[PDB]
Amino acid sequence: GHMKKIGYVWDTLYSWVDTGTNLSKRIQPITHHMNHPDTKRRFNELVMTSGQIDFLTPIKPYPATDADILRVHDKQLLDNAKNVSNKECGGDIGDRVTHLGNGGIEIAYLSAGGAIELTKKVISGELHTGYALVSPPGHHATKKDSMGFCIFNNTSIAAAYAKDILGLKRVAIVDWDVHHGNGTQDIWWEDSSVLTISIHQNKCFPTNSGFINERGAGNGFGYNLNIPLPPGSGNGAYIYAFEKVIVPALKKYEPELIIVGSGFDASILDPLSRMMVSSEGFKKMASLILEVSNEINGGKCLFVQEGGYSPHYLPFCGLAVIEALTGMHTLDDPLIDMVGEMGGNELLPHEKKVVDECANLIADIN
Amino acid sequence: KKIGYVWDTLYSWVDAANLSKRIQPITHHMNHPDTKRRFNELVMTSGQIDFLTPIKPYPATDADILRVHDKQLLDNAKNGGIEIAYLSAGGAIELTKKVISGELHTGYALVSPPGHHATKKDSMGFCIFNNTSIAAAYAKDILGLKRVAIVDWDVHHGNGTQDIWWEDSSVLTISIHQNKCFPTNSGFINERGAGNGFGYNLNIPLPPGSGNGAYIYAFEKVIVPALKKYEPELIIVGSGFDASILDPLSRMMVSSEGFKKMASLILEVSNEINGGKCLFVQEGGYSPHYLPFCGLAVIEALTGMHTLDDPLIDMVGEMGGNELLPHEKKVVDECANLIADI
Amino acid sequence: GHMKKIGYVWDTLYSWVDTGTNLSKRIQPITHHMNHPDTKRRFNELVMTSGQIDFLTPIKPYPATDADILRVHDKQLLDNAKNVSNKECGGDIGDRVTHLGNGGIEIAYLSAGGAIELTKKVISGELHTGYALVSPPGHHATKKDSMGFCIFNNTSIAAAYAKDILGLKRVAIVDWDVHHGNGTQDIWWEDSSVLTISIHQNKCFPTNSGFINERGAGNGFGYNLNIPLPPGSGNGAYIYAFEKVIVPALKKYEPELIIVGSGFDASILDPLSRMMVSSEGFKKMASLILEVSNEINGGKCLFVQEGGYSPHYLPFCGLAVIEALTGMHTLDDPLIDMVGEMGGNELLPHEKKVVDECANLIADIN
Amino acid sequence: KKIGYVWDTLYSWVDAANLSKRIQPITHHMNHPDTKRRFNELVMTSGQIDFLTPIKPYPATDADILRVHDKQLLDNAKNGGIEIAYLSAGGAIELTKKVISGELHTGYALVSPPGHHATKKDSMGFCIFNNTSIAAAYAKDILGLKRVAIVDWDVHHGNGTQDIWWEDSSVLTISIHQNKCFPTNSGFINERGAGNGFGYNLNIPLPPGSGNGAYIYAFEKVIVPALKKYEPELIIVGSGFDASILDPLSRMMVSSEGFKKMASLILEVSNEINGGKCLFVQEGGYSPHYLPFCGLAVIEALTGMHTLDDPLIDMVGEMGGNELLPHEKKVVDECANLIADI
Ligand SMILES: O=C(CCCCCCNC(=O)c1cnc(N(c2ccccc2)c2ccccc2Cl)nc1)NO
Ligand SMILES: O=C(CCCCCCNC(=O)c1cnc(N(c2ccccc2)c2ccccc2Cl)nc1)NO
Ligand SMILES: O=C(CCCCCCNC(=O)c1cnc(N(c2ccccc2)c2ccccc2Cl)nc1)NO
Ligand SMILES: O=C(CCCCCCNC(=O)c1cnc(N(c2ccccc2)c2ccccc2Cl)nc1)NO
Ligand SMILES: [K+]
Ligand SMILES: [K+]
Ligand SMILES: [K+]
Ligand SMILES: [K+]
Ligand SMILES: [K+]
Ligand SMILES: [K+]
Ligand SMILES: [K+]
Ligand SMILES: [K+]
Ligand SMILES: [Zn+2]
Ligand SMILES: [Zn+2]
Ligand SMILES: [Zn+2]
Ligand SMILES: [Zn+2]
Repeated sequence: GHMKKIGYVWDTLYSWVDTGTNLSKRIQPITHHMNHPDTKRRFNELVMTSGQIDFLTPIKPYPATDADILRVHDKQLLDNAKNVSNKECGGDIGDRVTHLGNGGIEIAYLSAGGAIELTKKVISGELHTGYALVSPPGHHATKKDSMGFCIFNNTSIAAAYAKDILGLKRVAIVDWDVHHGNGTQDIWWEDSSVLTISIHQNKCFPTNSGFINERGAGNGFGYNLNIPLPPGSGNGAYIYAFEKVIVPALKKYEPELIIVGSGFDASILDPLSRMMVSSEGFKKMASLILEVSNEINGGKCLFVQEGGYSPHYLPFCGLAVIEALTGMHTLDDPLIDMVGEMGGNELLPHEKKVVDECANLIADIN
Repeated sequence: KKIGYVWDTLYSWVDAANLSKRIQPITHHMNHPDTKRRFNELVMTSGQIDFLTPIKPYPATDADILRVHDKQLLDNAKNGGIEIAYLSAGGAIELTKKVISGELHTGYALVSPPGHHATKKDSMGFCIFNNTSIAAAYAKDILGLKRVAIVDWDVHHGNGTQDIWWEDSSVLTISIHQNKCFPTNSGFINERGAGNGFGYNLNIPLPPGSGNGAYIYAFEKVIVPALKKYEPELIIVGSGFDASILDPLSRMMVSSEGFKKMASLILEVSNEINGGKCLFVQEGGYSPHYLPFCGLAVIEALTGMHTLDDPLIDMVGEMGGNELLPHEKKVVDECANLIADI
Repeated sequence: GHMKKIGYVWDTLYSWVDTGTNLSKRIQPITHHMNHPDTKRRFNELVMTSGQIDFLTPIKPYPATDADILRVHDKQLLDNAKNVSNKECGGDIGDRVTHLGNGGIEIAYLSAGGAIELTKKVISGELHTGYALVSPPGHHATKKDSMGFCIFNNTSIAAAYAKDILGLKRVAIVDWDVHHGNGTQDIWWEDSSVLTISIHQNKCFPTNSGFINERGAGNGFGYNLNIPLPPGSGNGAYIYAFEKVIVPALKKYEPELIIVGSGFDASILDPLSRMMVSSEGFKKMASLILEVSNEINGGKCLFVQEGGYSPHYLPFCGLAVIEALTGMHTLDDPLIDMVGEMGGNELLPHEKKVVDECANLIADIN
Repeated sequence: KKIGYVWDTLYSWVDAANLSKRIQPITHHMNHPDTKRRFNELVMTSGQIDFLTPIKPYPATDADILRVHDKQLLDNAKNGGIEIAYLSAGGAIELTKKVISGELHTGYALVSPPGHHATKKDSMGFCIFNNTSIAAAYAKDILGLKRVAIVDWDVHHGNGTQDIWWEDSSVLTISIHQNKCFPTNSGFINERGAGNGFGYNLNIPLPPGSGNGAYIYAFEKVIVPALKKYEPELIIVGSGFDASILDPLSRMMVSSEGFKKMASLILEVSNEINGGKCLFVQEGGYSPHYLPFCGLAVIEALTGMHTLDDPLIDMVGEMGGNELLPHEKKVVDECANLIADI
């Protein structure tokens, strides 16, 4: 065709996750929980009211199959999710914060399936790139456990699909959610065929992983790369890490597909991090990935929603990425003049030191 | 025996979107009363209330407000939520009266709306009247005190308090805050007062990402020695909890144990230099999950009764902020050089 | 064409109304206001997740023009709405409960425009019928005043459009929101070219109108018909009123178009009425209108959202109407077995008496 | 002088969607604590608290619960919100103790969770333990009373209370409710007790749409003469406000003035026949806007202090329900024939 085609995966069901649920400890009940669907729903609704949807190609998600999940997760993980989802009131699963409503496994299948649908249509050439605004998120789900709001690891399920079904030999997952993608790291730990990169706040969540000396094992040694930035890092540190480490690592690896785990909890207003990224930072991060993807594999890249918890500001951070994909700047970030003066734009010595240490790991990528 | 606690149901009755900019309306606004209400409710369900002396607030008068604010500010406020603003400032006065008189040793005034951004001329940043400056002016003008210290550990800069006492050495104003957080263009170390007040305003603008390590170091290296140097007859703490590791309106990493130690250091120096005449007045804070435990930790520092554990203690202890970083210590040491002019 | 075409008008902006805002009276502030967008948004989202959207033809609304509004409202009403919408914080307008956010007049134009778009496509034959899930509502807006959450009178603006632009000579507006359509009654009070029918709880809102002896004036005498049912009426009274009064009145009048003002606040769970209609009642009401429309004007009818305040049950009441239009029963009402035993299904003597008095007014319709 | 008021912060700390049925999750559930919390807060900001005697609740014991409930119910409840259920029943006991002893004349226990649907065997309808039946059993077994009356004007049928005292004439159980509202299959006039209890359960199932007219007529024609006939030594009122004109869980039209008159009629007959020994225990109610004014109206009936107007008085006065309709009066007159067997 002769149309610029940027895919957008959304489904009302992604906003229907049951995020509902100690007195002895005098922990008073919360009604509006941290992972409430409002935050990501406001992002979807801004895509629509900003007019960006007029430049996007809506892509209907279809459920991932059990076989799609079993490519990267244990049968026990899947059996546990089916069991909890079948309970009359649903329940928690994996850890103390991850919850399934009754029947909620359907949304988890559809979230993974949305990442697969975007992957299929990008690899086929039907779409140049796109954004999958899926819920629930994925990157903390390991081979063995759901956790951290993540039932199934959507980006890893997409990468395995691209490998097994679409013939790809090298995939890179670049995770810029502010928390460590420990699930993705675990799944591909011993596998050089998926380069796994996580940039995150050092020791944020999980508090015990994401360190720079977690580099893979066996055939996978050197094919996991963690960038654990200090609290308070903003656009300066993030853009420097993308230009000094992530882009050069991708060029060295030559992935046939780049899957971005796109969270916005590194934003300056997110409660679940101390990072200071603005919408302008996220726009640049997205643009750097699109550019290096065009350079090394003909633009085969796509973005899949992970975390983010600011209902005020996440919609504008997500829109900035969308506008980087469409080339259409239709709406201004209304916080930019206040957030820009708050700090984070300048690269600090301690931030630069971490990134430069991470840069030394690129030599072991082949 | 006598720790005062100022609360009133009306403090929880406090009552910007733009469609052309596609800013979708928010139902639950940032300063919603739930967060401070959950603090009060934890004071009761924890049993801490059994060690506190409840203190009824009474409305501050127009003359109370006009000791520090211009008529134009008060007329703007009048031209019916002003009732709660009066009662908030009135609660700070009530606690101040009862500490100075000797009825109470110390106490906490969980008031709303907050105060430290209100300057002589303008209300701003959720603040109608400057509660702590109104209580200090009352202590000076009605109760006869010559020197008051206001120590503001809300994570934002106390620009209102700085402005009110800018040219006045009879109120030492100290603000520790995240550099450039709010307001974005104030709170720098070179803002030191003017005239007779030169040297009697002290800003500690810590970098984003600072935690217990930087905060405790700042208190032991700067704030406590500044207080010893100044010899205040009363210490009023502007106690916000928005430096907490979960607060959306800052990037700092203070834990409930950090706020406890911060309160302890103030009580300890007060006990040593002015008979323990100190009190704590609520400023900001926006984490419904975590602010109640930060506030309780300060209460427990006043009552000496540890009745409840912070459920996050193991979590945040592994997240960092507890080590003093070199960039943090350099800012603090710079500020410490300013004490020689007090 | 050879496709069954049932239109569905929705726009994200309809869920963006600012429903935000006394201490002396010790009236404690409410955070989640009565007219919060959640209720009607849950109806839109159930249209999507129930699969009903697959049988619907999405119709994009376009803004009504000032001229469309000025066909039925005073210039002062429109000037007031523009003034309030322009204020930095918006403000109340008309009465003490009707609120505009900053820029909120755009949603009011788009709500009226959605009713116009459905009217155009039904009259043209592009659609057989359809449902416009617009917000804000319309039926309390008079010639002179916005009120009762209603900025502009959407169904009257649509009827006037159909008359002035599309050539129609007779239109009927049938209003089954549980409150009296006093705005619609006022606009067409002296006009026999729009038959205005309101069925509502007697004395609910406005408390001082909706009575059976309000029948129009002048050329309009006998061309306004109020059915003020007693509190506690349910399916029995409503279906009887539709079969004994509303359907015969429409047959006598022979409208070229039937516009339904479709509220669901007569439902058994709505806080703003004491009525007991179930989803099955609303399904029958819709079906009776579709049937009489097919009999007398070739199916030229359409439904436009008015009120409703139960987030639990309004989605299932609205879906029941949607399913009556599509012919596709894809989802069960999960309350039907409990609501059905609660009363309201039986026609009571006092309910029948009111309806029969209303039936005597049909003789004056020509 | 002595009107008791039972409240505890924990009563406001009380902590169904199905995706295959496309029932979208609800965040703010029907029994959210805001509604009853707003009632408590209006008691304070209205100044009514200044005329009340605060009464601290204490936990009801297992033996308190087992006077009316089976072990299987209590074991199901145990197998940590049960703490609040204990404290709710305990608050009803505390008020009962203090009324019977003479320390207080009357009072209101604003407890949560509610109680009247809990039968001997099963918790249900938001009710864990039957608070009013636990207080009546305490009054009988511990305090020696021979006759108790429980008058339940929550809009739903008190099936739990009916079940507990079904075969017992020593507790006269009266429920006025919307016919077939909840549970949908109980509350009919032919449910009159069994055995020694035959004639000592009295249901008044009013039709949907009933308002002040039917409710006041029912109280003057049935409930008050039933109480005079029975001569209770204590009157316990199960006070719900879900018959209010704005409640989503009923179709009745009672206003705040209707609840005031209802409370007044009970206090008046109590003052005449058992020394005023009556008390009021919170049951249901779901209108955050209007329930606080309905509850305050009952408080004002106990204290005799009208400090605040109902902001809806003019609105609802024009909405009807105030006239007694023929279908309503026929139900009431039918129920009145049942008094001859008390
Ligand atoms: O974006 C992501 C997200 C990864 C997962 C991050 C985990 C987020 N934690 C929560 O939501 C959370 C965890 N505990 C709690 N309470 C809690 C904490 C400790 C013990 C018991 C409860 C809590 C609950 C109610 C009130 C107050 C509190 Cl303290 N409340 C919320 N990954 O990429
Ligand atoms: O603790 C303290 C606090 C002092 C005060 C700090 C300022 C707090 N700002 C807000 O609450 C605030 C400011 N704008 C906004 N929106 C906003 C931003 C830019 C333009 C227009 C509106 C906003 C509103 C609705 C939805 C989304 C957004 Cl973005 N929303 C919230 N001092 O000690
Ligand atoms: O569907 C429709 C809807 C027609 C319009 C129906 C009007 C609906 N009234 C409200 O929303 C409303 C009206 N007053 C009030 N408070 C109120 C009542 C009287 C005086 C002052 C305020 C109120 C506010 C907060 C807390 C408690 C209360 Cl009492 N609170 C809500 N038409 O078809
Ligand atoms: O005051 C009293 C009260 C006594 C108890 C009366 C019963 C109260 N029912 C509920 O709260 C209730 C019951 N089901 C439901 N959903 C429901 C209905 C049918 C099937 C499954 C769920 C529901 C849940 C979420 C969203 C939408 C819906 Cl429809 N949602 C709420 N007694 O004195
Ligand atoms: K790997
Ligand atoms: K990451
Ligand atoms: K000074
Ligand atoms: K400060
Ligand atoms: K007419
Ligand atoms: K109507
Ligand atoms: K009995
Ligand atoms: K009852
Ligand atoms: Zn994250
Ligand atoms: Zn602050
Ligand atoms: Zn209505
Ligand atoms: Zn009830």
